[PDB]
Amino acid sequence: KVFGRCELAAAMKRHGLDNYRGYSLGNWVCAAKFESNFNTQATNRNTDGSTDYGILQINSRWWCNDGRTPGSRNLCNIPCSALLSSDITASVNCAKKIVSDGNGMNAWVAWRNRCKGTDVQAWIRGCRL
Ligand SMILES: [Cl-]
Ligand SMILES: [Cl-]
Ligand SMILES: [Cl-]
Ligand SMILES: [Cl-]
Ligand SMILES: [Cl-]
Ligand SMILES: [Cl-]
Ligand SMILES: [Cl-]
Ligand SMILES: [Cl-]
Ligand SMILES: [Cl-]
Ligand SMILES: [Cl-]
Ligand code: NA
Repeated sequence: KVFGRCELAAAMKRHGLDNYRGYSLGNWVCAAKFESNFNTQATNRNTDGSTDYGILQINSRWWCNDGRTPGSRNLCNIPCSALLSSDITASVNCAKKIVSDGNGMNAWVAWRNRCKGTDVQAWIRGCRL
């Protein structure tokens, strides 16, 4: 599924990401934009051989099992394919674990390089939330 911007904002709010660990909703929308272009089916291979999955590009090195990432953990205890669903529940629940792991949203490279330090409220402007 390719989400609309406000559609995704509302789904993320319903799932409790607004101000989760202090990160306002616009941070999460901004991250999703630059990670996946709001597309739940997005996949991208990393240099290390791991793959990133879904709307928040969650990595198979640490977080999900894709059967082809040696020496990898599965700390969200999920198959990586579950992160491609039109239902973002698995992605959100796994993201809550990631952001709680010590480095906040710096775990998402695109957030650090494209969203951090910017006016992230712009990403939810206009949305009925
Ligand atoms: Cl929308
Ligand atoms: Cl957009
Ligand atoms: Cl914030
Ligand atoms: Cl915001
Ligand atoms: Cl497997
Ligand atoms: Cl694996
Ligand atoms: Cl393969
Ligand atoms: Cl694991
Ligand atoms: Cl959902
Ligand atoms: Cl933090
Ligand atoms: Na893994």
